[PDB]
Amino acid sequence: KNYTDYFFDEPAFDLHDGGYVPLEVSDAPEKPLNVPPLLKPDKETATDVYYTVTAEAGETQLLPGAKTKTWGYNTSLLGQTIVYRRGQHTHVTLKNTLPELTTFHWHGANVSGPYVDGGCHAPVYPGESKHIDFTLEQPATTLWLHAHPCPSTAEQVWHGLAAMVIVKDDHEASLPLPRNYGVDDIPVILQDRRFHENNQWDYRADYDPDGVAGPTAMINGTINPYFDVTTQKVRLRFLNGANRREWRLHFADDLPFTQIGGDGSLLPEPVKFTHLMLTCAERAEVIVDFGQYHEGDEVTLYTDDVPLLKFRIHAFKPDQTTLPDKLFDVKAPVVDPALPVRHVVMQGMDEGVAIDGKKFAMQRIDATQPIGKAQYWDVTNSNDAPGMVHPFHVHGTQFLVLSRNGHAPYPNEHGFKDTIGVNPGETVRLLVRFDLPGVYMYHCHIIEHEDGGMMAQIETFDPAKPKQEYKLMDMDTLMMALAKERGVKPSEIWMGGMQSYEKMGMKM
Ligand SMILES: [Cl-]
Ligand SMILES: [Cl-]
Ligand SMILES: [Cu+2]
Ligand SMILES: [Cu+2]
Repeated sequence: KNYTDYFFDEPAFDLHDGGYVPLEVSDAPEKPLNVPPLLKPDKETATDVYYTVTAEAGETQLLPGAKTKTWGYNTSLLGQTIVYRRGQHTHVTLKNTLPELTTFHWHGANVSGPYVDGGCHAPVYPGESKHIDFTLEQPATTLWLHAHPCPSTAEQVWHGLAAMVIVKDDHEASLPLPRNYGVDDIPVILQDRRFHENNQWDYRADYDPDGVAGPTAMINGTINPYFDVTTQKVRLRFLNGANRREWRLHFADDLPFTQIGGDGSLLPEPVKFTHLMLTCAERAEVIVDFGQYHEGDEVTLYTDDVPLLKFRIHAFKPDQTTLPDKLFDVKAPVVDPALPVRHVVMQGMDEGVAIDGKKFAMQRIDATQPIGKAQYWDVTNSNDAPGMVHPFHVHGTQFLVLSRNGHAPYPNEHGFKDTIGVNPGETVRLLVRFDLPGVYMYHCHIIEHEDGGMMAQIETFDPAKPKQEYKLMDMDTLMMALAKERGVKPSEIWMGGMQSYEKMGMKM
């Protein structure tokens, strides 16, 4: 009924790592949580919407003293929240005003690959504009935008390129959920950073091939935030946007909250928690009820023993409303019995990370699957011992979770998901269908692992057609371009991920 324990295997948690960086409460003064504005469309009708999404360098006051140099989408850090709607024709102008190339990846959006998907093979160069057009046919959910060059995605997310994407549909608009964005429905983008001299970031100084975590939590680009509650119920859209950290979320007083949404859909039924764990790139939407609190009270959201976000309780209109027993009808696609069970094995830690025995190669296709055909994917984490949880992510689909070592999925995994935490020794079985042809990455979403090789890619295809040609990114193109952009020789260019490739004697 009420889940008081984190689901993942406790001995594998990040906090047992030899080089774990605990979070430390910053000295900085507490302040209102930043809620990113809603990106104003250029233009909108019932059928169409037009946006311009602009990657940009700038500065952001994060700590007392100097501004921290940051990157962002239509703002200096993170990004304004982008809203998309099932069935609506969407036109996005991607505009790079940074000094380096970037990529615009719509994490969890079921769009064509490899260009609209905006992964490794979709560079936008400084000064360039690219136009994309798509229509999403997927249920309401919380997705996100982040940068995806291969490598280094980790550098560009650390700089600050991430933004929440909200997907609306008609069914979700019929439900009795908080939805007044910025008042009772808010992003809780969870991140960490380490601040250095003059409050700057230095990804390189902090590089660790097993995952970069700093001591200072940063929620929606804010240090020591607090939220003014003016409603009995608040909807929190949790996003783990850290490069590696696991968030182990729970309130003072064990105040319960009820998860209503996962990565790719509403959950079929609400699930009540007191303690909720999220690995990288996972989303969880929860409803918190503040009815048992007096005006003037204060409630604190923690991760482990560390306070993250304070809820200040003001006067609120009482709210009767209960959630229905059924939020969402999961229609599971159908597996053709003549397909194999695909088996995908994540191996290694630190610099040794790999999938199915190999590190990612941007030019090499690792797998194929025909479109419109669901297949069972067995996904294994080989790590022994106590080891670690790797969050596995697949571009271009939302899957369903069928089993964890032959037993039931976790209670909040009965809806659609694009990212899944896999414990050491574990095999999760997934039901994976790709509606669109293209090239799509699959990988660990600990971002240093991804950059450091724990990545592969699948070509999805129409079996009624000849093989397609895709211009794939090559490493020489990337390093000439970054060399020109930084004003250096290709041989002095540094990128997060290189060290993992170099040390195992492997060619990026
Ligand atoms: Cl300040
Ligand atoms: Cl460099
Ligand atoms: Cu993705
Ligand atoms: Cu990993």
